[PDB]
Amino acid sequence: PKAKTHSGASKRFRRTGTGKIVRQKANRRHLLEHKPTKRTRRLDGRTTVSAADNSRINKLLNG
Amino acid sequence: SSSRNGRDSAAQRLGVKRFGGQVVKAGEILVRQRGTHFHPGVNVGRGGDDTLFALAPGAVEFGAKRGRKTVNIVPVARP
Amino acid sequence: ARNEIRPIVKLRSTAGTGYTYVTRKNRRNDPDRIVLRKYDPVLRRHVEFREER
RNA sequence: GGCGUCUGGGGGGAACGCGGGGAAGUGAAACAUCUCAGUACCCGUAGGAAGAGAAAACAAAAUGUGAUUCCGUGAGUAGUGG
RNA sequence: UUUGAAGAAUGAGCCUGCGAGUCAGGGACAUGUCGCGAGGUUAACCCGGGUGGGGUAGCCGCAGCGAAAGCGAGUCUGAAUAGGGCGUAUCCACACAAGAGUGUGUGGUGUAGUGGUGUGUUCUGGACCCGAAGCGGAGUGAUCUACCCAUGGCCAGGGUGAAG
RNA sequence: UCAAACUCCGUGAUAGCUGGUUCUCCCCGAAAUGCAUUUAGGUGCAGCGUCGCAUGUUUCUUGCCGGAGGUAGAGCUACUGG
RNA sequence: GGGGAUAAGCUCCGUGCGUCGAGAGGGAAACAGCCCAGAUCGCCGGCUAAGGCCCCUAAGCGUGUGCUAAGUGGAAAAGGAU
RNA sequence: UUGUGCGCCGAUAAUGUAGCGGGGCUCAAGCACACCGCCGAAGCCGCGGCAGCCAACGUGUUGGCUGGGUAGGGGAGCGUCC
RNA sequence: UCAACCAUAGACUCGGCGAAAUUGCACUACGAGUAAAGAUGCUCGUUACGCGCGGCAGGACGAAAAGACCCCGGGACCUUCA
RNA sequence: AGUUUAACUGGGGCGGUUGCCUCCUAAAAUGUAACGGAGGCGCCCAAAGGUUCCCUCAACCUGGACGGCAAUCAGGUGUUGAGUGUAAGUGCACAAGGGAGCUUGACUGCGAGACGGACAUGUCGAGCAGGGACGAAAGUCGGGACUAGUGAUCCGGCACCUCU
Repeated sequence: PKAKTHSGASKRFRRTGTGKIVRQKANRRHLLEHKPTKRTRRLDGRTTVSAADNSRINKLLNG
Repeated sequence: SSSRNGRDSAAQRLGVKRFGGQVVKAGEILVRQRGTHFHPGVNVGRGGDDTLFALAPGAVEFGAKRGRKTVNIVPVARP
Repeated sequence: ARNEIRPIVKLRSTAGTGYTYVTRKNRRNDPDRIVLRKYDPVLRRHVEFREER
């Protein structure tokens, strides 16, 4: 049979044009009462995945 | 029958990071430090945590200004 | 941490004709709640908020 | 209810089917929700095949399709999910 | 197998024969090879004594950014051409700006993917081989032993001497 | 054979566990450390290995110049304490 | 360098220090980690290291000048002694 | 009375000498300082054969460097059956 | 104390039938020592003619049973205001 | 009836502990363990934040009504031995210590280049724009002298949006 995909890795990982892998960043949802805005501001956007986990993430996304 | 000690605090990686002579870009971090062990001089700025950084590119010179070790930046020669 | 009635209490700071809740955590054994306050809202500019919880 | 007469049924079968019941070890590096599986097994009835089947259906303003079933794709996608 | 075994750590009496990384699948990724080449290839199926011909439904590429509307070599955020993020195969040649690390506008050179197959790892399946204790479903078992029921039989011989 | 029999079936149950895993040569060639861990005998990533492509000496060694350190040592009417 | 009794073939850290692990051969009486030295195969060829030259054991009961009288050599303290 | 180099006593466990590896050694074969030679390894060299990386050249020759190896990665092959 | 004697079934000898668990090997000494820290197998020395029979039971870390005490992992069954 | 009931540990148990900050060990960069040695935190803050300006303490000597070892005062010596919101260190007299006036930057939209780096986390950040504070201006202000003061993801909740 086919190779089934990983839900989480599909919902928390996408791919751009040139094959990069992309994620979002952490400590953004709650407890913002005391987090300064610069700390709240480098956590926005997306970020390219590390090197070390690229392979693992390929194997999760594809099959 | 207990040793109530045992704790400790993980490091903070303090100290000099760009010594004498080197080439540094702008906004680069020369030293991380708690107090002003090293003070700013010329073309150098201070942080919040008493970190230092560069405001103008160039190269380092750890000199003193009235008994206090400073850090400076000098103009590189344009090619 | 929790939600106890802590000395450092209260929150919410709403705006007049400016809907951009700015937040701050403060005590409540002191008297005041009808003066001071200011900040920049959306589309608008430096104007005055309430501490309205 | 009793008596007489006439016709049926009764059980066996290797798998295949339809309706009903219906687990657990396993995986989750524990585990109860979940999964294994509505599988194994059990029941009642069949047939040479069965069941479903003629729209109280799809669709999207395209002037469209026109009973059902089984195969390929859509798709390991939209989604669902401690 | 161990840091370390000639080891007084395990295993083997000897011979002979048998005995453990396998298969599926247009599955995934990487890489060799072959056909085609900005195109590539068919599935079910039909016709075929055979391994062959057909079959455009589909899939992968050829433009992306953005949560989305949406826009488009630009787009998103934002009041902003003001910076940044992602993208615009890559290089090459000339310019203008700075050397806060190079950028921006032109010109040309022009983009290579896909389908078979082989190898390696891998996903789902018993998934390199052997090994439990023990969980569940349906049945077999009281001729042994535990207890009860129905019905029969057995307890030599000698002493003590209750009630009446 | 009983702190819950036996048999067939599920079932080739599962084991972070023990054992075992068969012909040859050529080249290179380790580790036993770090963070995390229901975790410490296991595993994930980094570390060290090789194969292929790319970048070409950027690695390493010696000499010379520039730089911060508060260790050995020594010192204390140069501070804190004896 | 810590813990320990400044004991352990103890335990825990450092180290462009080493070797063993994965590394044979020679010496150490025998002896994974010590010293030397890093094995492509052959030769009834030569020179050397560590170590050693009375016999066992191939090589010097070698040369020169002094000490040792204890079998020291070929275990050992506080302390004692013409 | 000082400092030295060798020495003495303190010295003391249970299968059998048994704290030179043994015989034995002071007519040193023991300690020290200098000197001379030598033996000694799979090290280096010497004569030959194979192999891998690179380089030079010519239609595969030569040369330099290299060749311990477990976990493991890669490469090239014998053999069995149909 | 304090053990002695006698008889039968065995045990020993002869004739016949004729197994067993166990087993890497083998023409399988002792000592002091070294070593994964208790050596038939190593070193250095001492002793010993080859092959058998009855007998003892110190060792071969003897045979048997993939420890039953401990620890880890998984189960089971039992309890309780989990 | 189905199942859970932790780990470390100089065997296990009993005890104690698990995260974060500071110091020594820690061996003159960074880093480095032990059931090694000493402490602390799970906060507070109309001001104890921002800005402009001004001043220097502690201690000792003396005088001095209650007043003494010390209270407030005056006069000298006093380079810094006090104090710094809270543990310790590094720093602070050039003051970051003490005091007074305005005051909300305890903002919004971003962010070159860098540190540290298994990974996710984490730390600073000049400079640009709107709109402001203070100040005569230069210029400083994106919380506190610095490092601790808190908890990923999922699932829900409140306000606003010209998204569906």
